[PDB]
Amino acid sequence: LIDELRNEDVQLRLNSIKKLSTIALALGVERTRSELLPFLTDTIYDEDEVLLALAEQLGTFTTLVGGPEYVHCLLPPLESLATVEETVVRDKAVESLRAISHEHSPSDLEAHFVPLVKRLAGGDWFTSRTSACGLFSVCYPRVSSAVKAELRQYFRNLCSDDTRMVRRAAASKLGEFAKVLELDNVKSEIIPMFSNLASDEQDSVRLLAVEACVNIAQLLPQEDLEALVMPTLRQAAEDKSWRVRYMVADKFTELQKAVGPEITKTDLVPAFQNLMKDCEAEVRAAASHKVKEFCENLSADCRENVIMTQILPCIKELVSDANQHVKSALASVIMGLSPILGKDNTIEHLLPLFLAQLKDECPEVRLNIISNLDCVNEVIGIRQLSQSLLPAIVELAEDAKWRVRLAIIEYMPLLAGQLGVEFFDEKLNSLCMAWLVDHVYAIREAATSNLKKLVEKFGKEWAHATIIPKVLAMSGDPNYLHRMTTLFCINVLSEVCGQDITTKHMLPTVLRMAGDPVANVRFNVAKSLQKIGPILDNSTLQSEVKPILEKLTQDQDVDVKYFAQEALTVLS
Repeated sequence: LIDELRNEDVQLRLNSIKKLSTIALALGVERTRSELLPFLTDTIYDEDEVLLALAEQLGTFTTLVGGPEYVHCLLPPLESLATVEETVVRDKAVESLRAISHEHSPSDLEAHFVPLVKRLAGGDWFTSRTSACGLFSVCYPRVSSAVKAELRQYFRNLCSDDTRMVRRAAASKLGEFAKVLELDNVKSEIIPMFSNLASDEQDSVRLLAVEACVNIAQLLPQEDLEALVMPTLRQAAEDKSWRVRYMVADKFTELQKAVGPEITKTDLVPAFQNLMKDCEAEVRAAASHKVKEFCENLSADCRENVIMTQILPCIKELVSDANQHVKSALASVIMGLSPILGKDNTIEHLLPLFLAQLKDECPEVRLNIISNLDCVNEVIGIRQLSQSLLPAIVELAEDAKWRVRLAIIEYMPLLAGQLGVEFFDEKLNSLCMAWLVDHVYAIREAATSNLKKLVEKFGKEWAHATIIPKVLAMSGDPNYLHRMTTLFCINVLSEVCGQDITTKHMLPTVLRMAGDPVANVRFNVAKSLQKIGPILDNSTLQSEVKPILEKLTQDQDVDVKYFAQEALTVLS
């Protein structure tokens, strides 16, 4: 057990440490801290696999050390693991340090845990003091006034580090640190440091001043925002670095909720427009993702106007955007605007945009319209809207690129369900049957599964009268791969079609195919009988199934007669 530690075998060290919690159960819970932990301090240099396991383990060791009275001796090993120069084992040690901090009595905090934070924050290498930034949150609420005071100046120092990595780290935890301060220490300490990081030299730092900007916004009262936050947020949305502007757009709906319904109108609306018009496509994409969600969260009164007057004219220009990734990003959500703008406005203003997007070159655009028809269906009739859907459904189905075809096959059962039960027959029946003759297996395999879904949505009488005829007819296809497809179809169809239709129509065509010249088909005839065997009555099996299966076992091909008698496994 102890020998599994100092192994050279990589797997044996994992099952030794990932099972470390039960060695402390066996070894004295008193002995654990006097023997075990000393060894787990200054011997551990291994794979970043086992080190991620150790940090993980020490997070729960809180009880097995003797409870809160002896937590402070889980610190030396975790202090070492917050030094290792890996950005996964480090912030896993920070995980476990944050966890067991709550287990420290306020006196024990000041005695051990603060001193740790202090040392890590004064570390020579940056790795140390980047881990330190995470520890101020869990520390600060419970310690003394003097220690609070010290902890604040220690954070101010991390915020103005020499290295960008640290003041990146400091800005990323600036939100959580302000949440635990006092209202007018936020005004005095945080705001300046928030302002200072927001206009940092490196855009890698300024980046994190946006989701930090959100936090500082939620803590303040509305009055203060215009004074303290807004100037900073404004300079950000207009940052020269496009990555910073991306973050403003990425965190937009949550910036909206933070500044409340008032500044949303005044400042955010003009800013959103400016984002939807950004020179970098990444940003326009990001902003487009937030349209239905941002329009949703406008104040119940001044919204229906602002959407129509401020949001809409931008959208129109985005629909013609010279970037597929934008066009499609918008297309994904654009339709959720209907259960907000009502019936009348959708037909006048939203509808021509759907039809424009529907006749769009990019497949993934007009694909996204299809994925979200239920949005519009419940307030607008999918009636004359349908006329424009066909030319798009066909082009998606007949597209040279195969990943495109797999995509519309996916949406097909749901798309028939919201269209015409009958409409399907005239217009779409052709298209689904054509996917069974396809050069890609992935398409045929999807297309067969597709019609077993379609039976669900139309019942067995429909299948009997629309599909099964055309399906079976394929038994007479010159190429054996289409014949083979017929058997595969018969498998998935037999289950949803009952007994009478499977016995009287489907089974006949299966049995005939047993004399197929292509060996490859004959065995799939046997293998096919297995799956349809049970859904027959015990007489038809003895009648016409048993004699054919026996014939196939006397076949010249090795693998034919294999699957053949292996079917008589469910016979005799």
